[PDB]
Parts: sequence; structure tokens; C-alpha cells
Amino acid sequence: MLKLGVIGTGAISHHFIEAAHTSGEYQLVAIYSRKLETAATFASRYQNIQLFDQLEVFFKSSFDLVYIASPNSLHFAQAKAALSAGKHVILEKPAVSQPQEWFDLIQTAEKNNCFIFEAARNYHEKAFTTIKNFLADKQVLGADFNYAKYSSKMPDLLAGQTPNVFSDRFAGGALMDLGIYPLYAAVRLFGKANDATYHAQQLDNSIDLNGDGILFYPDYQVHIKAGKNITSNLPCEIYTTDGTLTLNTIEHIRSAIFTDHQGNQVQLPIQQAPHTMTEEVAAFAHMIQQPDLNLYQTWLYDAGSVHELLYTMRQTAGIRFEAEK
Amino acid sequence: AMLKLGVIGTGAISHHFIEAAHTSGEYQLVAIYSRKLETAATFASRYQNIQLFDQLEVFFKSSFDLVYIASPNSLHFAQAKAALSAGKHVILEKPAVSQPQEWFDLIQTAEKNNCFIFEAARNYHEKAFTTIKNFLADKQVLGADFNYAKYSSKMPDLLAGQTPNVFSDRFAGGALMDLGIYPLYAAVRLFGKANDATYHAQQLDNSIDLNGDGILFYPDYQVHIKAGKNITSNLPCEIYTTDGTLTLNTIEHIRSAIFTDHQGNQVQLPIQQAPHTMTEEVAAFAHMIQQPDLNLYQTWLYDAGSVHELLYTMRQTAGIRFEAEK
Ligand SMILES: NC(=O)c1ccc[n+]([C@@H]2O[C@H](COP(=O)([O-])OP(=O)(O)OC[C@H]3O[C@@H](n4cnc5c(N)ncnc54)[C@H](OP(=O)(O)O)[C@@H]3O)[C@@H](O)[C@H]2O)c1
Ligand SMILES: NC(=O)c1ccc[n+]([C@@H]2O[C@H](COP(=O)([O-])OP(=O)(O)OC[C@H]3O[C@@H](n4cnc5c(N)ncnc54)[C@H](OP(=O)(O)O)[C@@H]3O)[C@@H](O)[C@H]2O)c1
Repeated sequence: MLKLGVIGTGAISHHFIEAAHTSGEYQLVAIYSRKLETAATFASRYQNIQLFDQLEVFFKSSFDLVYIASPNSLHFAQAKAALSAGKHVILEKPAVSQPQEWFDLIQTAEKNNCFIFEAARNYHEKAFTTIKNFLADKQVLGADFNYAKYSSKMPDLLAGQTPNVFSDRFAGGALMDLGIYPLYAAVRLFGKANDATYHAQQLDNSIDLNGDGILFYPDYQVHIKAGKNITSNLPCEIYTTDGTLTLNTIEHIRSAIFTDHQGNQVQLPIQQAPHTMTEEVAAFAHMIQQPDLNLYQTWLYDAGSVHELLYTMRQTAGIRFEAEK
Repeated sequence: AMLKLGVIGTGAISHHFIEAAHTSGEYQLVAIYSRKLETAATFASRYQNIQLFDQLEVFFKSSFDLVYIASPNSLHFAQAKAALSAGKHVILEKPAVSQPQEWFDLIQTAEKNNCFIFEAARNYHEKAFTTIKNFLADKQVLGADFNYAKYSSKMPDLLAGQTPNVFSDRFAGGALMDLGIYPLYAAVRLFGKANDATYHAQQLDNSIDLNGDGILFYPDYQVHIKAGKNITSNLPCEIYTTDGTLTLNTIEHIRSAIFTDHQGNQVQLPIQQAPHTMTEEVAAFAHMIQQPDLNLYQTWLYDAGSVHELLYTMRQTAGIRFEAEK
């Protein structure tokens, strides 16, 4: 039974803990916050939880694993300290702001004999295994993936504030916050791309409100759309020589249907999970309990591929964070 | 009084045009040109009392008011120029030309011979676009996503090692030129000319694009464009505004247009899809000739120029080069 520490008192932390408890494989025991009162307010719905407003003291406590859902810009430093203190780390997406940070995390992890995982919830969905198997004997000719929805932080932005998710100080933007999902889907299904491009509508601080990119593969390309000031409801498509696979989304996928060039249809057996994080939560605890180091190596590798793509795409669009300026 | 119609091109598309022309009550087919008189004969046989021709010079000397031209893309320019110099009005199938200077050249020739020239951009003329543009008139647009990608009937020939005209660098083929022009025309119709454009394609050895993705850049937003001929997409087309998303089932022969706001309220736009894809353009062209609104005609010419400029810019970024350009 895994002892769970948590950083970040956002709603997402509640969602993770709720999935972790439900799996029957974790037990929350500790919470860190910048303020004790915020930790208390967060923890009040739970029972017997140690509270911390000092990261140093937090990491010296007895737990096995820490879920980190702080702002993007803080992920690296907090995760590195967690690993140095011999804790396993589940790190919310996007795990890092630069590919080198990911490689440094891995080294730090190996040194301290701990697992580091990016909480790429869509990547672990059983749907993707079903979809990849289906395409195994097919020849892919292209794809079109998106994730664009109108942020709850839009009113604050429009009123002249700069919410963390739209700030260059906190490594935000549509590509970082949402575009990472279709990138993870592409890597899951197609592996590492050859190259990538991205162009975005940007705020004055260079952060992207929305954008369009392409991932380049040997005999095809994948259009990527990300957006936070717009709502898209476009399905996601994968083209093959014999037809088109239509996925309703590339996250928390609920249907996958193949149509051939004569209009004959095949419904892939998709069984959406009750919650968005159910499958990653099971996968992570399964890995720590019964290590498949080969599977672990691919998770690390695919995360590396995603963050290389993100970084290339930010560079082409001119999306620059404060520490890069 | 009926417009006497001559036709170049004996493909299925010419039969479809003629059918719409006759159904409108505004045209009467009188002449058909073909490279071979026998090809003209087979094509003409379903009609009545049609003159057949196998020489363009002789064709253009006969009595008809206007010519519909549906030859391969690379032949559009020279044939249309000859028609206009012969004093015939021209409906030229899309894509009208291979480079914007050709379009300007046709317009100059048309004006000096006091004739109309129309690009047969069937979607641009759909009443749906008037309804959509009126609805967007007091919204603030934040971007759009348009596509036209359908698996070509010429794919089996292609895959068998042949090279159909639509996939040939000698006939100005490719997904962008053949299908991509529809979303471009839709974008120009609603938003006007973009400030810049890019396109990246999957290409045959002759540089012709099987499919591709591009972006039209406007001052405060961008429009994703997808075109394809070796793939089939059924993605809807979206226009984003500050207050919601307008969803069109397509940007050609549009059937439905629904606006959904950020609170989930829906507004259905009144779209009345024509019985046929060409109904609306055929009525518009006849109406322009018989009861001209010349200012509107000029807008049609300008917008076509905008479309072909974007097309040409996009071919250049993707490296799509025709035989004449190599
Ligand atoms: N997998 C998913 O479906 C999912 C959904 C949402 C987001 N995520 C990710 O989870 C992470 C957090 O999301 P979020 O929207 O909750 O971010 P956030 O609200 O900006 O920050 C999250 C937590 O970090 C702390 N924090 C806020 N501002 C800070 C600052 N200036 N300096 C240090 N700490 C600060 C706060 O906790 P304290 O007040 O207790 O210090 C806050 O509760 C992001 O990386 C995001 O990408 C994943
Ligand atoms: N608006 C629409 O919805 C619609 C749909 C389809 C096509 N179009 C357009 O219509 C035009 C033709 O399409 P298509 O598929 O029918 O093209 P196509 O088959 O390649 O050629 C059409 C006609 O042009 C002639 N032709 C063929 N090869 C030729 C050559 N090497 N040299 C000179 N003439 C040749 C043939 O007529 P002859 O044998 O009698 O000479 C043929 O019937 C294209 O510009 C296309 O973009 C638009």
C-alpha cells in the first residue's frame, strides 16, 4: 500500500487523490502547501493527514511517493528535490519546461533508485493499446489531432490579469497545457517524429492562446491544434491506405470507428474509464509494486520524445519563457 | 433571352454543368469542342442539335455567347484567353489558372474585349456564405479550421503506376489546386485576403501534393487549411469567435451551420442547401450577364486574385512545382 504525499492544492490534486484512493493502491498521508491554512482547507475532507509548509520538512517525512501538481515552472526543482530525498515522483504534465530538465530528472532518479513518471493520463488509456493493435497491420497516411477548449481563466485574462497558465513565468500556453495531449497520442501510436513545426496566436509575453502545428513522419504528417481561448469539437482522424479511423478525442477516448473507402464501418472496442486518471493511477502503482523495467524505459523514452517536440514547437512559434529571455 | 452555350471538356463535370445550366432555364447548349470529333460525338449524343468541333479556332468563330471550360488545369489559361479574344464570355473551371499573373492577363483580355470571365468557384456563390458572413459581421473572429479531403477516384490508376492528370506536374495538379482551393475560397469569401500563408505537403516524386496542411495568417487570428486526395476527412469546419464556435458541416455545398456559445446555447443558421453543387453559381453567372452589377463582378475578380495569390504562395512554401516552372 503506497504512502502518498502531495504538492499543489488545486482541484486536480483532489481528482488524483480520489482516483488513487479508489484504485485501492495508495493512501494519502501528507500535504505540502505554501500556507498551512491552504493545506488544512484542502486536507479537511480527508482523515489524519500531516501538514507541511516547508518542503525540506515535507521530504524528510515518511511516504513512498509524491504527486506534484504545482505550476509548470516549479515541477523540475520540486521533483529533483523529491528524488534526492528518495521519493518516487508522479509529475503532472507538462513535466518540464525543457528536454534537458527531463534527462537530468532521470539521472537523479537512477542515482536514488526511484521511479519518475509523467502523469500523461491519455498515454496510459487502454484505448491506445486497442488502437495501435488495430493499425499494426495497416499503413498510416496521416493524422489530425486536437485539444482546444475555452479556459476558465479567460475572464481573469480578459480583465487584465495574467493567470499562471498564460504567464511566461510559469511556463504556460496552449501548447504546454493542452497541446501536450495530442503530442503524447502521436508518440504513443507513431513513436518519435522526424521534425515538427508550430505557429501560434500570441499574447505580448509570447505565450500562445492557440496554435497549429505539424509533426513530420517518414511517409506522413500529423496536424496538431491547441487552444485555450477557443473551443474546438473536431474529432481526431487517422488516415490509412484503406480508410479513416475516427476517434472522438485523443484524451479520455470514448469511441474509435474505422470507415473504409466503400463506407463500411468497424467499431473498435473502446471502454472509456470512469475517470480521466484511473488508468495512469493503476499503471504507476503496478510499476512500483511489480517493476517491468523495459516498460518503464519506454515511458521515460516517450516522455523524452514529447518534450523534444514541445521545445522545437515553442522555438518555431517564438514562445519564450521568462528564464529564456 | 437564352445564353447560347459552348463547352470545352468532355468529362463528367461538363455533363453536370450542362444539366444545371439547362435546369436554370437560362442557358442552351449549342456547341461542343473536343480534341477528337468522335469524343465530341459520344459526349453530345444525349443532347439535341449540337454542333461539333475539333479545332478551337473554328469553335470560337461560331455563334454562341459564352463558353464553359473544363479542360485540364494547365490548359485553362490559353483556352480562356483565346475565347475572350474571340469575344466570348468565359466560365473557367477551378482552379482557373496556375499563377496569379495569368488571372490578371485574362482579366485584361476580358475587359478589352468587353466580356465577362468567371472562375467557377461553386462554393463561393452559395447563399450559405451570405448568411454566415452576415452572422459573423458583429462577432470578433479568433480563428478558423477548414478542410476538403476526399479519396480520389484516380487513386487506383496512380497506385497502378500511371499518372492521372490530377496528380501530374504537367497539368497543374495536386490536392491544394484541386480541393484546397475550396477552403481558400471560403476563407477569402468570409475574411478577405490573408497577410501571409504557409503549406507543407506529402508529395509524389514530381513534387505534386497528395495531401497537406497549411495556415492563412490574418492580423488577429489564423486559419488552418487541410487538403487531400489520397485520404478522406469528415472533419467539420469551425470558425471561432470571442463568444463561441460556429460549426459548418463543410465549406462546400454547405448543409448546416450552427453557432454554440460558451454557455452551450445554440443558434441554427438558416441554410437551404441547393439540389446540386453548381445550382447557385450557374444562376449567379447568368444573372450577372443579363442584369450586371459590375461592382459585384469586380469583387468576384479581386477575390479570385486573392485566392490564386495564396495558392501560389502555398505551392512555393511546400515546394510544389509544375513542369513549366522547373
Ligand atoms: N492531468 C490533468 O487532467 C490535469 C488538469 C489540470 C492541470 N494539470 C496540471 O497540474 C498542474 C497544476 O494545475 P493548476 O491549474 O492547479 O495550476 P495552479 O492553479 O496555477 O497552481 C497549482 C497549485 O500550485 C500552487 N501555486 C500556485 N501559484 C504558485 C506560485 N506562484 N508559486 C508556487 N506555487 C504556486 C498552489 O498551491 P498552494 O497554494 O497550496 O501553494 C496551487 O494550488 C499544472 O502543471 C497543470 O498542467 C493536469
Ligand atoms: N466545380 C467542381 O465541382 C468540379 C469537379 C471536377 C473537376 N473540376 C474541374 O474540371 C476540370 C476537369 O476535370 P477532369 O477530372 O474532368 O479533368 P480531366 O479528366 O483530366 O480532363 C477533362 C477533359 O479535358 C480533356 N483532356 C484530357 N486530357 C487532356 C490533355 N492531355 N490535353 C488536352 N485536353 C485533355 C478531355 O476532353 P477531350 O478528350 O474531349 O479533349 C477530358 O475529358 C478540372 O479543372 C477540374 O478542376 C471542378
